[PDB]
Amino acid sequence: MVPENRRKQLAIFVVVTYLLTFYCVYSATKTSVSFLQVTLKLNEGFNLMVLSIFILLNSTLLWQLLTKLLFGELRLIEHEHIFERLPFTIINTLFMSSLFHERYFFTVAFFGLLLLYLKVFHWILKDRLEALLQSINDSTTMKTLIFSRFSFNLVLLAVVDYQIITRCISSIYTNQKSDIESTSLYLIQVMEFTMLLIDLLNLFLQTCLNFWEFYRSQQSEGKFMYEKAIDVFTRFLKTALHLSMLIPFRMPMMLLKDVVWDILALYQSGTSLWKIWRNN
Amino acid sequence: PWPEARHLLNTIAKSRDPMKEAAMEVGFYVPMDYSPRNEEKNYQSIWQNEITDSQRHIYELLVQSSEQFNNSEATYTLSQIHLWSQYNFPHNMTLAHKYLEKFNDLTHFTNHSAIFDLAVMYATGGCPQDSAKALLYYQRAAQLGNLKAKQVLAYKYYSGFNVPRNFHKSLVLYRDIAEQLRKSYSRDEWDIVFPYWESYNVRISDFESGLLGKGLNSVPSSTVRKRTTRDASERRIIRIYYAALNDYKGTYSQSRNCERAKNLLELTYKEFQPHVDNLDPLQVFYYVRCLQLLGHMYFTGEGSSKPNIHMAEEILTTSLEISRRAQGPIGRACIDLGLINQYITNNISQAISYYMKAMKTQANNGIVEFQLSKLATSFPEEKIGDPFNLMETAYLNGFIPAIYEFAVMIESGNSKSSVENTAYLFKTFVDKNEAIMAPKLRTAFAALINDRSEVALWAYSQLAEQGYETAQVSAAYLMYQLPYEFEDPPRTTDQRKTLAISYYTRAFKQGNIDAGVVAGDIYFQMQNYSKAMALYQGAALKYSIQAIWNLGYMHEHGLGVNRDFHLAKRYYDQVSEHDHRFYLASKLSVLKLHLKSWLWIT
Repeated sequence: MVPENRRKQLAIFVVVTYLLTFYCVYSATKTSVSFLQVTLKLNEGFNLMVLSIFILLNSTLLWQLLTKLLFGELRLIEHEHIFERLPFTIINTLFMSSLFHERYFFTVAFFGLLLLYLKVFHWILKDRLEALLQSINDSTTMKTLIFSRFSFNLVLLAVVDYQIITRCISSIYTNQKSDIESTSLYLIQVMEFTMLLIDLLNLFLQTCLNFWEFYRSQQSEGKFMYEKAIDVFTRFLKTALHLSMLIPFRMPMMLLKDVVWDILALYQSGTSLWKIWRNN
Repeated sequence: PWPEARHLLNTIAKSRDPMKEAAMEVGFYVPMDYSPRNEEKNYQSIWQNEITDSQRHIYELLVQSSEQFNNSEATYTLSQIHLWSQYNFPHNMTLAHKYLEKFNDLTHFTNHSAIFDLAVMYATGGCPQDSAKALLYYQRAAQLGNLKAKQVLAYKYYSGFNVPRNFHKSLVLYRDIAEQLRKSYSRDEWDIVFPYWESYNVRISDFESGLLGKGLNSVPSSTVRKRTTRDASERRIIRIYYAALNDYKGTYSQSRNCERAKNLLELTYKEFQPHVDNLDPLQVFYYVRCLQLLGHMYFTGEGSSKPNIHMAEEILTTSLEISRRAQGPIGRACIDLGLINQYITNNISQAISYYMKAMKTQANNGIVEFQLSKLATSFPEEKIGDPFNLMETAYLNGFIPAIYEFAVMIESGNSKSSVENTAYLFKTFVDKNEAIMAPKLRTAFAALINDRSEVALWAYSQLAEQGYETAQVSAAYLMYQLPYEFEDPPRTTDQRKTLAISYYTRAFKQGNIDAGVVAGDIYFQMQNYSKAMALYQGAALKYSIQAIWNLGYMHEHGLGVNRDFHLAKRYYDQVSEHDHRFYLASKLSVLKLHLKSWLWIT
């Protein structure tokens, strides 16, 4: 998590950034006439980078507080997991960013940071569900309101990504311009957020599976079979969407990476299918 | 005592112009506000500490002579001293008025220079302003035969300022002045080569940031010439050519010095001619350019006693020979050769060939088409273009005598011979000769770069009335500037601002845009809110960014129009649509708009 020296380093960082931004703003103000000119002066390189640093700091702090509100506190296992998983995804997102140049500099970063936060949320959600399953308490039946809390988390993230993808499809449809690269950018956003939605769907069907299991076990084949069936189903949906979207664009790298790891996941799915045949 | 006065004054060298003395071997400070008490105390300190005793004696003798006897020639001289701040004496605008009034009382409206100056001082209200007396004085000084007075009256009749609009009177006056100016030139200066007078027609406050902010103003900067510019073997010819150029067409801080250029060119030519064949890759360009410049300097005769026609012809044909291989430029060389063999020698067909080779070049301004049209008029069997078309292209390009010749031609025959176009042509000529009607720009700049600021404001106020837009906006800038943000506004008197507003407004109506925005800001500070939006809209119709954004800001507040947030968002989306770099500010302003709207909570 946060070592003591890291915490004091972060406090120093915050105060340095605040002081720098205040000084830059006051400087660009006192040497200008009207709002337009001080705007054109803030957009200058050094002040631009300083303001972007400020924006990043405030966004990370906002997301930290949003997490503290939503998921309370994280268990150490979750933190180990996320600390381990971050770098590969960060590199992949930077690679998505490097696809478009100065033209799409800022909006891509907007959507990328949004995707990063949503992926972190999805992962901590999956880990919290797995904790709930281990920590099941059979003193009471799994009341409608406990599943209601968990499904409140689920539907929160669900309506978030759904609003995003629907608004992006609407933006694509209304923008039949010569700016085709914007359509491709929006298609990347669709791929990412729809992947997140399919992951949420997978989790939803698995938790309904466990709910019906608890239902029948309290009221009145191996579950492994159905869990792996849903696994194959969702991975197949992933592969289908990835093909149907990235083949039109003919992407040099995202296409190859995605489909290679997808065919490796299909290798795993065939092995699980043989497990099913043994369990048939 | 006046003979002794003149004999003493003979030794002081009235005014030093650093633009000229700096040619043997930066910028200036402008003030922000003004206060008469501080100025008179500065005047007292200057008289108490600086002046030398001989100057004390001289000034006392001048006062005694111009007071005791009606000398009528010490009054004028002392008025000029106190007005143009010459002979190291300081500036007074009230005592110069007193003495010019006494002189005018003496010489019973026979001297028109003093009448012109008095009309200016009565129209600008420096000393209240009264337009009728100034107009009477303008008429009177026009009768006596002054050019600038006729010009200011013609302009005042042409723009509609202070009198109703009228085009025929302006046409008549402009024709009169154009005729006099045409007759003030010789035959050689008109036909062969036009004299080269350094123009100071720039507007001040373009050496600084600019007007209404840098990177924000619409009209492009007008500073045509300021120190043009662009390892041991190569760079030597570059440096030598650029020194030659920067000492041929003098700059603003340092005027021209031609003898140095002549010496340098002849030296480098005599030194480089033996082994030119080794400079193929790039240096032949700059060498032949220097060669052509020196040939032109010989043909005209500047920096020397008299022209050397035959040597110039040999030098130019050698330049053209060297240019044939390595495909160098041929502009100035062909132009000058054509000018020579058409008048100096009597072989015309060669001049025709030269010109026809020179028409499509970049270096010509108007000379080619001018000579072609004149010859076609003299020899109709040449089959060379159309006279009207040639003179038209010439006028369009920017050559001075072609303007007048085209005006005469279009007045001689319909060809859309309305009054507006003809008035515009004649005004363009009268304004653009600039060598007789606007000599005071040099004096103004000189007095301005030696810390005497008020006299520069006076010269620029005098040149404003004639219609020299740049002088208008310059006097305006010296009277009121735009204050930096979160800072107290200037403390100038009311008359200063009410005159700066008129100068800004006339500068705007003349064609400039930024003056509209700045006058709108003057009114906004003056708390009018009524006549501001007028100028703001008048400039917004010409696509000014700050104008539009400020009109939005004006709308969305309670001032003027009442809180119409919709039109505010409309104008902000407009300013975001037209130009790009104002994206962030437009978006942030719409965001403030939304925040105001929601804070709906109440």
